Amino acid sequence: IVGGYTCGANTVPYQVSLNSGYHFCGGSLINSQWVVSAAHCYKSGIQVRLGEDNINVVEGNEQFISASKSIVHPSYNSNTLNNDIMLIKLKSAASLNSRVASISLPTSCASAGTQCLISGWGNTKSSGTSYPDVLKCLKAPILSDSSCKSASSAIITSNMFCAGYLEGGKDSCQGDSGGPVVCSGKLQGIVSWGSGCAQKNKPGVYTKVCNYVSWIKQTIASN
Ligand SMILES: [Ca+2]
Repeated sequence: IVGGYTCGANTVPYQVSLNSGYHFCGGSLINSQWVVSAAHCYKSGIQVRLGEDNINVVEGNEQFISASKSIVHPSYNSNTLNNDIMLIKLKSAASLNSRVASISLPTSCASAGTQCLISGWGNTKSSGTSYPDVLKCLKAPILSDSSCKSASSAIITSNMFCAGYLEGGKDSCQGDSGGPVVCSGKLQGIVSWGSGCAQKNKPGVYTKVCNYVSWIKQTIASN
């Protein structure tokens, strides 16, 4: 997260860290046994880390659970990142408490102007590299599609939405991928991609979760 703030230990209880020997992506707990993340975050042998704040210090509220099954969206396109969403089932149910809670799926899509909360342990520099050990937060509004499309050299589909700032300085970044974008108490997006980080004329692009609720519910009910 670039231009954000320190969230506060466990203030984003649904936020998870995907670990394969180190943190590589974020995710969201949607129920005691399932996590939603980005398909481009797929990796073999994933361990999900819950109740985390500082990812390099055992603080006392963590739960480390290995994935039993990973399900990348059937139509994921690695060249355009269309349908960049993936489901991960945990080997055992997470223990839900005040520091580990699930986030609700949307009943309808959110509109431009709506403020959302984006979080992650990604790079905090638009230029250079600096990875935080504690969770960073950023409040950002959903923008009209044209806001991202105007200066984009890549395809932006109806399965993606634009969020962030046009004058740069604030944005999600590498390492934040797969993380949540929560608006009005609902998981509306997944950190997917962008052109650099916090660059002018180029806000972030996120997977539009509201388009995948049916697939998510059917898959969870059948696995
Ligand atoms: Ca920790």
